[PDB]
Amino acid sequence: DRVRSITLGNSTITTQESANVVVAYGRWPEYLKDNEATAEDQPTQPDVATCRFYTLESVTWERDSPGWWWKFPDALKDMGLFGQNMYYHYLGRAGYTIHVQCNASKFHQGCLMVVCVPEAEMGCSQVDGTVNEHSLSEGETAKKFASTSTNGTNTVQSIVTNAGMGVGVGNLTIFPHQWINLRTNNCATIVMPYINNVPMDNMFRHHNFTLMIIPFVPLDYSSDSSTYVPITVTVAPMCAEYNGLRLATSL
Amino acid sequence: VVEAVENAVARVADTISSGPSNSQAVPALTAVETGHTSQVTPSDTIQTRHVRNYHSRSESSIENFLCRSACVYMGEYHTTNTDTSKLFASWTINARRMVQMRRKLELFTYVRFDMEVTFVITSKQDQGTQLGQDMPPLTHQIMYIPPGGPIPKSVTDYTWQTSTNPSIFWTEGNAPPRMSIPFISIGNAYSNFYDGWSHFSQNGVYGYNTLNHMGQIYVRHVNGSSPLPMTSTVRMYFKPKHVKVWVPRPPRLCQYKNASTVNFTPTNITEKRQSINYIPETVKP
Amino acid sequence: VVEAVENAVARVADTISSGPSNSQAVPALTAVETGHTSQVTPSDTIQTRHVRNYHSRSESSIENFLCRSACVYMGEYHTTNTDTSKLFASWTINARRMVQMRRKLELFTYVRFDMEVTFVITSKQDQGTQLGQDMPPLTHQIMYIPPGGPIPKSVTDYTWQTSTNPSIFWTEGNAPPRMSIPFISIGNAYSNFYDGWSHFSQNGVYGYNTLNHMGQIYVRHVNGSSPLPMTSTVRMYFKPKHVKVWVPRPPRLCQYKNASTVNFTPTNITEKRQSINYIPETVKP
Amino acid sequence: VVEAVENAVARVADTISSGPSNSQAVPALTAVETGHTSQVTPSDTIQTRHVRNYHSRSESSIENFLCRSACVYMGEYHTTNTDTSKLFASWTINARRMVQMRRKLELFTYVRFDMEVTFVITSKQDQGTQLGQDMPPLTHQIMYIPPGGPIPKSVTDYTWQTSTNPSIFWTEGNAPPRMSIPFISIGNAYSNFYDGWSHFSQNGVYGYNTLNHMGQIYVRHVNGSSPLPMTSTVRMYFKPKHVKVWVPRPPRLCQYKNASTVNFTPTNITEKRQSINYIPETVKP
Amino acid sequence: MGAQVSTQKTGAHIIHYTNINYYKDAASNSANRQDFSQDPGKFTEPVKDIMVKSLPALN
Amino acid sequence: MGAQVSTQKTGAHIIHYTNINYYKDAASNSANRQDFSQDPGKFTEPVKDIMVKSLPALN
Amino acid sequence: MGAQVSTQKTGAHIIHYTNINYYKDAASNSANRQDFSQDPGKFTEPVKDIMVKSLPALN
Amino acid sequence: GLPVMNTPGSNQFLTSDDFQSPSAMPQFDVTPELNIPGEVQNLMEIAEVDSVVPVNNVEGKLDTMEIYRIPVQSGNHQSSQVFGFQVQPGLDNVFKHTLLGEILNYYAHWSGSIKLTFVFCGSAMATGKFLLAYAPPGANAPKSRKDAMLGTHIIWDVGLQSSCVLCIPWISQTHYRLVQQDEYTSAGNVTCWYQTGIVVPAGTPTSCSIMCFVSACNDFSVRLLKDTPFIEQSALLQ
Amino acid sequence: GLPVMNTPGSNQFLTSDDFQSPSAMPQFDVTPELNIPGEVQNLMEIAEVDSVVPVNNVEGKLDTMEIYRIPVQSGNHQSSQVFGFQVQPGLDNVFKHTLLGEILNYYAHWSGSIKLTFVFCGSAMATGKFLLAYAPPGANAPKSRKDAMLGTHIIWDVGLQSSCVLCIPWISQTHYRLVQQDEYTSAGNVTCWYQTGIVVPAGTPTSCSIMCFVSACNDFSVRLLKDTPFIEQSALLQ
Amino acid sequence: GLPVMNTPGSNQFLTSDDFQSPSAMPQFDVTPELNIPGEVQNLMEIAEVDSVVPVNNVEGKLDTMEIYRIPVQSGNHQSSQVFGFQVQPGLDNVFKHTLLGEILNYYAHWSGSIKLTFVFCGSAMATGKFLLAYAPPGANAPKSRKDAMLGTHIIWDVGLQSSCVLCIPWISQTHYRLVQQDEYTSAGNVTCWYQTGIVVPAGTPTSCSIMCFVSACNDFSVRLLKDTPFIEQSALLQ
Repeated sequence: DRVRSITLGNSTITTQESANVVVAYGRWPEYLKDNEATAEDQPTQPDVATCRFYTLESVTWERDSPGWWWKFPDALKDMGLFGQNMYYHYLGRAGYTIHVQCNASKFHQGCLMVVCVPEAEMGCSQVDGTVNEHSLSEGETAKKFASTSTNGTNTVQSIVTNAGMGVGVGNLTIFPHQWINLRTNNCATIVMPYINNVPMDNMFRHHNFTLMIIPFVPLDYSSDSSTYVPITVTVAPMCAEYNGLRLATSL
Repeated sequence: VVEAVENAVARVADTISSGPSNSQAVPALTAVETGHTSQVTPSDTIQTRHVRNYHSRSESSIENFLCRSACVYMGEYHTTNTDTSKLFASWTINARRMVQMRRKLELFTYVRFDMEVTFVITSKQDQGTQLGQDMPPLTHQIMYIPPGGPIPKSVTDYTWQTSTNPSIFWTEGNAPPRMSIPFISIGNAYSNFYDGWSHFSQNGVYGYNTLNHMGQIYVRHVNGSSPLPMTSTVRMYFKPKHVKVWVPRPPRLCQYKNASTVNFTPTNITEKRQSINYIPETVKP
Repeated sequence: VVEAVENAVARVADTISSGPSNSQAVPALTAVETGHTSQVTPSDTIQTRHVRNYHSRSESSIENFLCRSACVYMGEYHTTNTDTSKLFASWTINARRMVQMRRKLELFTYVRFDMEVTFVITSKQDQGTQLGQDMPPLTHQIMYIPPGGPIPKSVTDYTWQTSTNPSIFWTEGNAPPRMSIPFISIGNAYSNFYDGWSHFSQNGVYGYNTLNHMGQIYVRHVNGSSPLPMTSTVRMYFKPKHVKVWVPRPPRLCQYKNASTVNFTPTNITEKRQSINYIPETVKP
Repeated sequence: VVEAVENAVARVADTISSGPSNSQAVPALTAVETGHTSQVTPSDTIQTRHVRNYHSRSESSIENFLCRSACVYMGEYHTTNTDTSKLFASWTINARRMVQMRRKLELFTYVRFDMEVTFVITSKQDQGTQLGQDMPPLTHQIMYIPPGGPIPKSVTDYTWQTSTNPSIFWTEGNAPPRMSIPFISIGNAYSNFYDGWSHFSQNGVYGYNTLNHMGQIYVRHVNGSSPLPMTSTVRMYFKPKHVKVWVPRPPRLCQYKNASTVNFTPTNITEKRQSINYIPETVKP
Repeated sequence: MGAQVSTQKTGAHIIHYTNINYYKDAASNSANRQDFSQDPGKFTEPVKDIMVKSLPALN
Repeated sequence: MGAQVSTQKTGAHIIHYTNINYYKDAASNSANRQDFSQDPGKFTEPVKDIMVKSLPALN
Repeated sequence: MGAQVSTQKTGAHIIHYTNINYYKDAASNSANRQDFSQDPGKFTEPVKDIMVKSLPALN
Repeated sequence: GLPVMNTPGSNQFLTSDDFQSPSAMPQFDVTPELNIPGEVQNLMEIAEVDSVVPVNNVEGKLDTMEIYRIPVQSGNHQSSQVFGFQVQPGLDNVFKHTLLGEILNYYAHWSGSIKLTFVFCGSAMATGKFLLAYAPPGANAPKSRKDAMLGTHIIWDVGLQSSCVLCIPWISQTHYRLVQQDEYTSAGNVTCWYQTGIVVPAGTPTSCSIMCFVSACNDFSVRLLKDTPFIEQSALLQ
Repeated sequence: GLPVMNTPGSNQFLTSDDFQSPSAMPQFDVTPELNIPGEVQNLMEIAEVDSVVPVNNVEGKLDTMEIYRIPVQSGNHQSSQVFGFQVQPGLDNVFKHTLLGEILNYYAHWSGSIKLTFVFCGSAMATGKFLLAYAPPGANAPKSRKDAMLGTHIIWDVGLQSSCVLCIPWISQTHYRLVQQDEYTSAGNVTCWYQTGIVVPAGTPTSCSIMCFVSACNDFSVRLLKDTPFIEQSALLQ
Repeated sequence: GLPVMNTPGSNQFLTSDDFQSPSAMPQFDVTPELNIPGEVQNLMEIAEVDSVVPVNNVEGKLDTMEIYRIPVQSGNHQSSQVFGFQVQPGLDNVFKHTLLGEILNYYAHWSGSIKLTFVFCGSAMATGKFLLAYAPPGANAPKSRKDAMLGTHIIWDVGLQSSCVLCIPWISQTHYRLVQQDEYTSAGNVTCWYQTGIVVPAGTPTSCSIMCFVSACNDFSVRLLKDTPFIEQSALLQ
């Protein structure tokens, strides 16, 4: 009951200590139907060159770590043919499978929350100011939450308790989420469908959802146990569609 | 007796599942020269999953779009003055002086509906050096005069007998007055635009004022009192219902100039940006 | 003809009777790591009697929760001044300036509905040394201008012709004006949060102001009068109906700062107490 | 489609005809010690005629008893001052400050319903030596803030963006604003009385304020104007609907003291008369 | 079109009306003024053993 | 008594209401908010010969 | 005449009303206050494999 | 015309009325409805979702994650109480800003049962058992495990399943309680004690923490809508 | 008479109410209805009609027809990008004054798919192929054809049929987006590149232009009515 | 659009109207309904419950329990009257603050029969018989037992059953009487006299007391709602 296998394209993930799988709102990803479309040209569907697991770079979970976030898309814009299909079209559409891995021994302890937040609009550390995109995202590198109130210009207000959105961090369980409790499991898996108020959208302009990893119980260990404990993310697009082919944009 | 009436809910189309293709069907190739708009969906150009869509187009129907109250006129009148024409308010009926409702109505060429009319009346004291008096509640009269009826000359004119004209009497501190009006036009539908003249020699009056002719409104104080002067303001609100509209038009781009014409000052198509390729970067550390 | 429409009442679940147990079923042992919330009732952990529950969840449905009127804007305008821009009021339409309705709406990501709009207008006299005059009832005009229409420059501008814009005319002392608006958005549902930009280079304008674009409101006095100056205040009230909402969110904890952004000052999670065991004693002689 | 809905009329009982009697049945002898109230009618003690009674208990049902609007709050706010906290009004939501509605609600222990909310806003001129100016219509904003949201510090604070809070914008001279609210409580029914504490050590806060926690209301002028100062007053009206109540209580005898407690001053049971036999004589020539 | 027709409140010794619901939430509907049920025995006769009213209360 | 009963606007994933008409003129009735028909082909496809959308537009 | 008759909100332990629509647009109708559906499993049980609640969650 | 007579209530603006009104945009054609995931039909669907409770709300910790952790450790600490708080789901500082609390503060009356889930977040080699107890109103809060064992309680054994649920059942003399709870509608208290203690082998951290989640059962309901006291402004444009 | 009790909301004026009211003209006989062509029943019927997009909105061209033309030419220009813009159908200057944009600015929420049609208006002897690409939010906009080819795209071949449709499908985490789009509800970008280049014979003009039309699909819808910010006045009689 | 005409009553706020209104919280999910004991459906259910009448409301006793007791004793006291009062269930000081009186003061019109129950609270060895009489309006109140015996009366014998019911039947020329009773809608009077006297053995207290309860019958009803004159304030926050 704890072993699982997931195959997509030419990639496969195995796990021996999984809890279950979260399907965001009971809805699996699927293609756009004819009585819900507005764009008229025939779309392209690569179907194995884009729908496969891509791995980002890892972060180091330390004894005093506030947490991390990524923005999707724009974290996969340099990933193979998914990124190339993003650069040549005006409209795109895709669901995702997210898989977070972190293993440790039976003498370690700690607890992480893994949550996906749709339309996570963030605020600036200067209240009479506006944010820029570098402070929101660094591609495949993670942004870091902070330990206290932040200051200075152009940075995002990132104290963990408010999640940078002006809410209580303990209520983020309203979104699709799982937990990694080091004594129970070593991986989390979330299946996210396409969620928007329009049927397709431009993938450079709009961040569809933010992935947050926040430790509630810090990492602890004793005399000569291993000190280096990394966390790794792996994401696979599903039912990917593109419309509006023209010359390649340049950021 | 009870009668059950059924209401059909209307939702948008579902998207169907679609797979790879290699054939001679070219749904994405068209020709706009025909005047035809392409009926292509995402499932004709990409691979899609099946989605059951439950969204409804209920708030974009014409009735829900137009059935709200909007201000169309505001006016002032006194209880005591030295002009005797500022003791009552009067105006000709139309919907062309407040730009919001009138731009909303001008999305169509012809319209037909009944109306619900509401009035909001407020009073205030005129700035004098000596204040202090108790005044009884004020009463106001509103009279509608269809074209051809006699016109009041003062606030004591015999014409406020209102024997055949419909009037409203109201006193302050109560709910706002309200009444409904049917579709009153000598034509089969109202006309928002008229590209014609009034005289057969192709001159005279041009445009909208040729066709409306729907009477006037007069408002006065009934007390005839107040050694210390007061001032009232009346506001009128329209709300159309049981609507039908024909021949849609492009929305007004330029700002309005007056209530009679469609006159305008040339305006741009939009505001500018840096270059035809400019992109705002928002993913930065 | 009469049509009978049936209404299904929806009550909460009854609790069933339960007795002692000694087995391998462990309803109280779970694992929150899965993202699943336990569906256990009191009858799984203690001994219970049978109760027939008649309570209904009728006042917590979305429609009954959101279908009330709330103030969204207040503004002032004069009959006489030396500025000519203070003779009329104007503003851009949204629901972000009054914190109660806007916090209530932001419990969800997307919303779709029709609207009922009401206006409450009041007038008053400006403080002058010499008072005393009788003023006739005041009339007010409200005009809605959709994006692209011409903008008034004064209170005598031609644009108050309101040929195609919808307007309301109203006079003080009557019921407040009211009208209904359908669901007007170029998207399939309204958006309360937008984590994106306006320019394809990921810069420009961030967040909510990119997507709303729903026009403006202009309000003036119609009388054009009053040697002694007066001042009016207008208040606008929204009421949504025929509602649908998607993707719930955690409620706003920090206080709002401005109408454009989600900017905030860091706030605590709650207030303190003495210690993790502190109990207030209330049974004392 | 039409659906016929049937309404059962409910009238009081008829009195039946009765004649002389001599038996062992003793309907008039009872015992109040049991806690039981006697179900005897006139036909059990005297001789009666047959009467067909058509009276109905329709106006004493709970819904018709409670479904009327009552004032629950009144407050003031200025357009210009030297305090910057008197430029807007704010208060915590409850129904405990006006004694009529609150005594009516306290006939029961628990209540559950939806609400209809109405606002009545009026303005006036502040007493100055020099009067005389024309002011444009005033606009007002009402914002509801649920617990945890950011709090405005001034009338120009960013928090009036009202991105997620619901707000109402209104202008004077229109109908009063109105909106409906569903049943919003973390419990299964509202609680009018709470004989308990907030801290587990039986101390802290006692009584009603432990359980309500339903947010705040903020109101301001939108114009940001008026070199001559004005003053507005806002009044709020509640109307419950779709009601259910439980556990009736004896009506309040003593006068209320404050909005937090049930504190009282000892009062008499009634007023006096001359003696236990006193009769007023009314048949005199 | 989802219309309800029901009888009006009259006297004793043409009489029905029509309603349409306009909004998506039931908290927007008007009040339920025409439901008249009663159950007084809950407060006036809350005893375990039944009392006949022609018989003595005790003995 | 001439009562109309029809369904209310709800969501998806007791619900009807009653109306009576009080006045002699139909201009006094409330708005018709529950009629949802469409005919877009009048504006988007106003051509004499039918166009299949999988076939070329010309030739 | 297109009248809808439906039941009123009452208690538990003559009761219907009539509605007529007066306007041509459905956005003019009154709110839908009498629709009470629920689907909580969308937020509380969004898992791929079913969990019985008398069985252990794991193993 | 037809003779009529106006009744009281004419020309008033009640903010919770339900009438028809004319449309300002006749025959407007709305955008078709799309089937977006995650549609909400009742506010009680949100209150049935677990959210984390800030049990450790003492001075110096109101803005750190330490506000969410309950501390436990190994050794002889049986005489020490683990935690305790009152049952006031919309009034107490412990419950007022959670999902359930935030929903209740829009209402005046509530009723139903309440679920508390506890999760142990120590090492895989630590063992222990705890006693979780709920006492009804009428007495002071218990001062020892012997007093607390007399009310409604459960004994939690830490093992492969990490979570244990304490269900607080609706025991009240009235059908509804006030959200603004007073002494008349009090609901009781909850306390935790060591049933045996925590035992660990060598090479493991001694201190551990527990977390607590709150949610509502399927017999829960609220009524009497009101405005919330958590949001406020001092002027427009906020 | 009958006993009654007034509730909150009495004697208020709500501008979106729906009630009955007495007629000021009893038994008035209206003009018969005529069957005029072109009746509109929903505002979504207007938004499904194509309208021309002003893609070239740069300084000096805001009041000329040049604002509608996209320039292309022959020769080696593969490294140059043709055009690019954000997907903000009611916010961006590129889309806000079109038919679809004008309808959306009366509403707060939108949802559905969007159609963009491109027409080549060169000589009959010119040949070429283009790549039209849409990228979802999450990254910066592509800077080369290799990056753009990784998203949703189509390759347009110029021939006897003059028009090609790029359909932007609804890919979003929420059911609706805001008309006033922020960073949370962003939707992505569109870009165009030379797939091969333009080839012409002698005797033909070298430069050509492309035009772009926008419209909505059959799954599109809007909600939450509001006033538009495009029209305004400073006094009555305007 | 559709032609319409506004009638009188437009834009007014009537505090007893019944309209529809838009929701400020679309699709809010309410807490489920719980089955709490003791649900009330009509105010007449409360008025059918007995409550104690303060018959002895004379100077010096308005704040003691002595206000509820009617005194009786042994010996020759036949010429003395026991008690007497008018039948004004919402007006007289004797009835105005009881349950029935408190409910009636919210209304203007009442109709129906009224039950008075009398309980003897002496020793088990005391015996006696009383005459309870109701006289209709039209004459002055009786001054002796011979006059009182001519109206509607009952003879109460004290024994193992402790309680006797005098039922006042509805005898009126109009269908309803005013709650604020005047001379036109008067209802009569009630008086009590010794039929034989009280007899006790040695060793028993001589003085005894009687108590009186009031309630409404099953043909009772009220109408014409109004505000009550028993509650008042001089400023807000009370």
